[PDB]
Amino acid sequence: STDLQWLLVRQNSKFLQKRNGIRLSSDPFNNNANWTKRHAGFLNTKAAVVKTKGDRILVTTKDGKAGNKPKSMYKKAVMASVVSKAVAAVRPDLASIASRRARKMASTLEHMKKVRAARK
Amino acid sequence: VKKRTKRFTRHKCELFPQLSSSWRKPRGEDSPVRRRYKGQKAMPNKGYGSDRKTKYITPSGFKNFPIHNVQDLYMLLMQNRKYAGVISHTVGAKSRKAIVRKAHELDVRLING
Amino acid sequence: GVDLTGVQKKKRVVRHHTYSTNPYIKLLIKLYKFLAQRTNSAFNKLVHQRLLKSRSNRAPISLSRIAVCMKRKSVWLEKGKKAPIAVIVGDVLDDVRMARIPALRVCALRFSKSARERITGAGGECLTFDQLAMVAPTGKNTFLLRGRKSGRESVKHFGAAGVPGSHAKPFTSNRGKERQRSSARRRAFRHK
Amino acid sequence: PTRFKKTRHQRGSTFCGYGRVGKHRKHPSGRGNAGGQHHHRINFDKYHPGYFGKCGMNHYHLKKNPLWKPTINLNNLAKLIAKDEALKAKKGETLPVVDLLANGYSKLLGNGHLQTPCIVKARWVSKLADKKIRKAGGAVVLQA
Amino acid sequence: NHTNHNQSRKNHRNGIKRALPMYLHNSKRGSWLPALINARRVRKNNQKAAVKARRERLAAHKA
Amino acid sequence: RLSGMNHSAESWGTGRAVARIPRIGGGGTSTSGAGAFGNMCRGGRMFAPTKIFRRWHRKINLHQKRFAVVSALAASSVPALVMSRGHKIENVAEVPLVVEDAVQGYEKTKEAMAFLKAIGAVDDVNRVNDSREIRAGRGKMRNRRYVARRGPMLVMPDNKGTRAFRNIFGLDLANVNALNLLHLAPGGHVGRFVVWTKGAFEKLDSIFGTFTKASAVKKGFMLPAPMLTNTDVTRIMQSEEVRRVLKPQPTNGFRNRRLRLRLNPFQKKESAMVKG
Amino acid sequence: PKGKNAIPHVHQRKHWNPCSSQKGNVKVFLNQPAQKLRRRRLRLLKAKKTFPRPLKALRPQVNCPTVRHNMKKRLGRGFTVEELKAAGINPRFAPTIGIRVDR
RNA sequence: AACGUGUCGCGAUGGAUGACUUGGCUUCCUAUUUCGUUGAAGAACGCAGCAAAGUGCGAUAAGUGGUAUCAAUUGCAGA
RNA sequence: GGCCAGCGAUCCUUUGCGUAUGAACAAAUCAUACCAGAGGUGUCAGAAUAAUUACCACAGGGAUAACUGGCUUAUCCUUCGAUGU
RNA sequence: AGUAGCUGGUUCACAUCGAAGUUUCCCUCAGGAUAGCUGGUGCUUGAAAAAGUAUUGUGCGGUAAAGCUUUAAAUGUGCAACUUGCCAAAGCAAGGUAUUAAGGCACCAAGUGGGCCUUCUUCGGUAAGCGGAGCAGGCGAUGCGGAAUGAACCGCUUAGGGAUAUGUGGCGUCAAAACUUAUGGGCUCACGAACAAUGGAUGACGCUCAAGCCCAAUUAGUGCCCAUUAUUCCUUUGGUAAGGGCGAGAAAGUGUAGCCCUUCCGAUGUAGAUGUGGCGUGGAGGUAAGGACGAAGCUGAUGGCGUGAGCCUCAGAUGGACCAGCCUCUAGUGCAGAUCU
RNA sequence: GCGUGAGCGAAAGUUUGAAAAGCACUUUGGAAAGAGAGUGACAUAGACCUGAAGUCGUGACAAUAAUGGAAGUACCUCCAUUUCGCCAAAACCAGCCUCUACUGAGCAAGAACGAGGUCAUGGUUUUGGCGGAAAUGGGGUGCCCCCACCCGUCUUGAAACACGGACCAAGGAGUCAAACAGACGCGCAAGGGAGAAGAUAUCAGUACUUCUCUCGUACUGAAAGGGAGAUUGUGGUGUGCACACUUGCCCAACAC
Ligand SMILES: [Mg+2]
Ligand SMILES: [Mg+2]
Ligand SMILES: [Mg+2]
Ligand SMILES: [Mg+2]
Ligand SMILES: [Mg+2]
Ligand SMILES: [Mg+2]
Ligand SMILES: [Mg+2]
Ligand SMILES: [Mg+2]
Ligand SMILES: [Mg+2]
Ligand SMILES: [Mg+2]
Ligand SMILES: [Mg+2]
Ligand SMILES: [Mg+2]
Ligand SMILES: [Mg+2]
Ligand SMILES: [Mg+2]
Ligand SMILES: [Mg+2]
Ligand SMILES: [Mg+2]
Ligand SMILES: [Mg+2]
Ligand SMILES: [Mg+2]
Ligand SMILES: [Mg+2]
Ligand SMILES: [Mg+2]
Ligand SMILES: [Mg+2]
Ligand SMILES: [Mg+2]
Ligand SMILES: [Mg+2]
Ligand SMILES: [Mg+2]
Ligand SMILES: [Mg+2]
Ligand SMILES: [Mg+2]
Repeated sequence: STDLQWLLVRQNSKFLQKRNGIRLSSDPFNNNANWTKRHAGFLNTKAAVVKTKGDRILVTTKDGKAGNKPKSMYKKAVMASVVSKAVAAVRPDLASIASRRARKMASTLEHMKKVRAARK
Repeated sequence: VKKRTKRFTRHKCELFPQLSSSWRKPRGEDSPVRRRYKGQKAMPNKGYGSDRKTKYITPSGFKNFPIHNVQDLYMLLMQNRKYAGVISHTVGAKSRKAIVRKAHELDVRLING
Repeated sequence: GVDLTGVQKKKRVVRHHTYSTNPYIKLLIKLYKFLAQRTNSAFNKLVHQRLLKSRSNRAPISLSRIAVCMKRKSVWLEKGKKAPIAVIVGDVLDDVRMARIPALRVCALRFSKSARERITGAGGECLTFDQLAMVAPTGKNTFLLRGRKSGRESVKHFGAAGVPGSHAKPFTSNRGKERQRSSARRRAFRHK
Repeated sequence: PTRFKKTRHQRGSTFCGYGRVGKHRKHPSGRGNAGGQHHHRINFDKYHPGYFGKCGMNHYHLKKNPLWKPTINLNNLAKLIAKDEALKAKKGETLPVVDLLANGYSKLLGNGHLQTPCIVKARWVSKLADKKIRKAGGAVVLQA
Repeated sequence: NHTNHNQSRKNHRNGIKRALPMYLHNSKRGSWLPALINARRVRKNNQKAAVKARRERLAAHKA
Repeated sequence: RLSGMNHSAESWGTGRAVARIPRIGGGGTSTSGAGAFGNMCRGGRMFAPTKIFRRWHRKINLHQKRFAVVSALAASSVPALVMSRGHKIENVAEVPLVVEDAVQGYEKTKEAMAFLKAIGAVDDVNRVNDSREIRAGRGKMRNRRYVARRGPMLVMPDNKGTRAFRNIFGLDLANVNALNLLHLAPGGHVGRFVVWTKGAFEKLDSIFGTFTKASAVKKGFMLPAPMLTNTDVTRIMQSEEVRRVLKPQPTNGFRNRRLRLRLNPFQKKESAMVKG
Repeated sequence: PKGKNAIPHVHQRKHWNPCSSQKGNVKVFLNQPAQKLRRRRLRLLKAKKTFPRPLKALRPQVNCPTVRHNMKKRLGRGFTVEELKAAGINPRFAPTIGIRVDR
């Protein structure tokens, strides 16, 4: 189970980034890069992420139904509480953060269009 | 607002060029410093611990977090008001061009950009 | 600026975390730490602290000694009361000296392959603390037990042998080396 | 592991736990068990009381192979009998037979409550074992 | 030198431990024997009636 | 055996304004009068000279050695642990990745390279080829000059499979009949990526046995029983069977007016009494 | 010897150790594995060399000596002349056909 | 003021450090493996076009001869 | 036993006492053992021990003399990796 | 590499606790062993067998004083709150149906085993900064404040700081405070202010209706100053302490950059013990990453972070090619001191 | 190299560079050398990688027992951060603090009103000042006032007229083995474990196993020797978690 796995990868894993004594996750699927069981979605039976996808917000999801078939264990879906509505569809507790990342993904996307355009 | 801003220097580092300024706890019964006579240097102790919610916080207000490449920046994407990437000293000026125009696009702070 | 005289001597030394490296103890402490705090039950508070003990202080129990202590407990139970679960925070070991045992329902960290088979040969369940929590979240008619540790050969060495009251076992690779004439010996008995 | 020695902890604390006074020497008393009858007398007498002296008859050139008589109690004969074979052993019926030399035992001490009969087959027996073993309806048969 | 200084201090650190309670190491043994032997005869009979008593309670409890 | 000590040396005694360390004798040389033998001196002895009879090797109980190979295979069945330890498993069709038996029939190496892309393993083999560099530190002048990351461990049914998969760097090969915990858990961390062959996989309980059935090769070995029948404690704690049993400003009180009026409700009825 | 510790009898009061002063008396087994191969190579090197012939010659089933072991039935060291006679083999012929003899 | 003190910038003296390592140490192995009155090991003295040392050699003297190999040796010269 | 002090390990010897061992077997002898006393360690919880060194030596000691100041009227506080009578 | 009960040295930090110089024994007296003291680990359960204290009740005592070797203190000190013998016999006997405070037990182990001073009591000594004890407290191991100065006197004992208020000691200057206060009393003319010889010591000056002494005081017949102390506030750390909770965060958690918050108590410390998701070094198994757009190394009014060991960044108008992170393994791993090399 | 000798016995990295391309030529000098020039990517790479400390020279600068602590301030800051927010001041609320009765004029005596103080107390802003620079912080240097006995050491006692101590760099000291023990981790458990060795597959490793052996489950006696259940089950009793039931059973554990 995940209770056991997390207690295995907790002291070390590819994803733990214990730098300067600070501990952030390199995990693709973590939302706030906080090395926590709530978030370590690579580990969780179910998981949700709200990364950008070329201007578009992307909301990768991982219902457990796929089980252990990594090639297809994760299911993307491109797309502001609506994204949170999708993420809660799989992980209800992740949603409050999944909304707030999903926003900050938007301000980043707006901020960089301002920056990428200003780089001209 | 720090307890002590001074280093806790080793006793008599100033007389002996070889001694590093780095702290060693004094020993010897007769050490003026461990017997803690009032005119002497101080020793570090738990009481000089910094306030614990302002601890590790650089004057920028960010906690520094080491960064080595452009992928690390996303470790700070969602907590960019809490952590500030400090790019490692040995990343190339090459790669730093890439970390920096990307640390700009993401709104993450960098200590040495 | 305070009398502290006799305060430090009253400080107790207790384990507050397991030294066990075993992941499962830690999922098992994770449970009963929770369950001990979130329930009013004193059973969860015992299973939780014992679970934090040394494997020294978690002595194994004979299945022989469960069958004894259990029937001795259950024989008095009023008819239509099923017997208590026999929880132990330790290993449960088979006993050759008791070939046939009652359909016990023992619950322990670990079972010998012999204990587990004799336990199920009697038709008794050999359940873990996981479903102990799921069947007796509270220590409801659990019968928490401990394995013995006085007969442990380490404690046979406690004290001196040469001191008159004592029957400590001297440390010796050579049994015949410190053997002694009846005349020369410490007095066996002595009042405290 | 050198990491874990308290050698490594007290790097910096000048006397490595041996004391500023009363300095860590060499052999502050003698080598080994020196003064077992002198300045360590209180020590051997407290802890190793029988240590000095002689107690009995000598046995020049002891041969332990001839002396080899390992024992199994009645209470432990389930260790040898197959649990499957041992399943039904009425005293008046057929019994599991248990050669003890095969299993490495020589005498048969008659300890606890045997109750399942067996025809134990062993070199030696206790006064109480052959009695108990019979009262259970089993039988020791002497072998060598 | 024989000063007894710092001794009652060093002794009251862990207190003067008070003596063992009478209900503990209450061995007889070196007691005037003839009484001691009759006591065994009674205590052994207490045991046969204690066990005989529990045998009663169970038979009574089969009801 | 006799380094640092290969000199004639004697302390010059005391009364010569010199430390009593032994001094190399003779003359006409730089080393004459030089201190000798002590660990502190040049050319002198090391503190505790290293011995050939250090405990170099270890015993491990045959059972723990087995408990471990079991636990590290079971740890490779779990994709979170296996991607956790470093492997790029994102293209992998499934974990455990068992694969057709004729994968060991390959002769040419690029027959095998075609195979690795098929099962998606090549991204974790690229992980290795790229991970290869000159070792940091001294180890490089000690025949350890190149370090590279562990990649997928193909596990053949038997010895006949290897050839094409030799040389194909970053692809370790393994034999089911001699699985090595040094390879199953590189770094001592469980979770390696293993490409089981179908033949190597089907006989993997013939080797290690069941919880209920002994290994056919490892004697009376039998898989150790879980300490927990239900290894996710958090699901129990949140279970309805378990939820049912759960247990469901002034300082100065004398002079502060509101504080005193609170401690002593009658105080205002008393203060009214005070007027006059 | 301060404390309950068993009286130690560590027989190492001879100069077994190798230092500047002594060539020690030490037998490490660092070549144990290499030897295991050497023998293993050499037995295989030998069986190849004498293909038809059995790797090890016929040996008697003998009783073990004392009461501790008389129950045990170890491999012996060559047959009795009376055994070889009764089997009809010739005792000086027997070794040439791989049967161990023991006068 | 001067000297002297001190900070900093350069520079000298010094040779740490770091990187390097055709060396050591240790382990293991292999074999058609064990010197000499048929002059051994050791020691001496010598031999190169310029050669002191080291190496190689022994008045056939940095080699003669056999074999393979090849186009070099190389400071200069020389074939 | 004569109140209360009047006495002593291990090893060994020795004496007693009631069977045990001398291990291929057996008896006798011898020896050993168990067991209980005795012989003694008075340095009395128990090595078996003469001087000398100014020819001397080493490790230390100001734990300790002379000396050197102090105190007192001898102490041993400073100093024995040296404070010149 | 003889041995050394002796001498000298024995290298990171921090946190948690923290001694002994005494008992018995030893050809022991510069050393051991032993016990005590101390740490660690627990165990066991929670007014269990709590108490350096009284009260009450009940014993004990023969020192001071007394007395002429006897009565007798005070301080103490103990304690308490059916079956089977005896009898002549079944009745007796025996075993059975005030304040405060978490108690006890085990294990392993260190240092220590030169103590010193003082209080009071003594003993020896002509006396001593003398030898010996009893008691307790101290120094040792401990500062801080005060006595001008002082190891042990006085007060107070100690995390990093601020306010407040004090303690001993002061309030003429030195020196904070009576900007030399009193609308207080006496006394005093020359000295006066707890524990023979380098010139010179109420601490110095100086003071004299005192700035001295005794007494009392506090604005006057209508106080002030100074502590590492107290109290309070902030912060830290520890608690094997008490609870609550589970724009970014909300981790079921000993320990980290601590899951979060709340409250409470503690904090010194030599020898010593222990802890530490404590620091740091060479190497290894892993992982992750970096480097000719410049690795290591080195330099540094390069700042930043951390109580700290230290880490990090900046800058080299340094270098020229290797290498940091993280978990695991390892060790020839950390140096101002050895008349060290 | 040393010693009559037996014997002792070093230091030394040619690690310039990719290559010698190893500075021709001009110029001064008797020369060594210097100034140019040249090579090379670099010659502060020059016969030499790096290039520390300490020491020294020099320039500039601040300055006037040492060091040191505390706190400021002066000046400087190739530093950090912040601002285009920083310094202030006032207010409000809370907190906090300070500033009759009896008696025969006194106390051993109680509050009230009023006012003040304060953010190094909490919350509420307001208002101004400053804004290539400002601002806070750090750093450096000096000063001021104040505090402050050289460290290590054995020792009751060290600033000692006690020992060791000129500087710096590199090195330097609880190690390895083994036998026990306790504790802690792991494995299995009335068993545990192998060792030597073998057999195999592929690499002194891993995997595998026979047979044994070993510690343990039984102890005791000098020894011959003997060798432990109770009246389908805790030997009893006392005290004893948990649970059960409104006392039972008591685990362990101690005691008897
Ligand atoms: Mg037992
Ligand atoms: Mg210390
Ligand atoms: Mg120690
Ligand atoms: Mg000692
Ligand atoms: Mg001493
Ligand atoms: Mg013997
Ligand atoms: Mg003494
Ligand atoms: Mg050397
Ligand atoms: Mg050398
Ligand atoms: Mg030559
Ligand atoms: Mg004596
Ligand atoms: Mg003296
Ligand atoms: Mg010393
Ligand atoms: Mg303390
Ligand atoms: Mg001494
Ligand atoms: Mg009298
Ligand atoms: Mg009198
Ligand atoms: Mg003072
Ligand atoms: Mg003043
Ligand atoms: Mg402390
Ligand atoms: Mg090394
Ligand atoms: Mg500087
Ligand atoms: Mg070292
Ligand atoms: Mg250079
Ligand atoms: Mg002295
Ligand atoms: Mg036993």
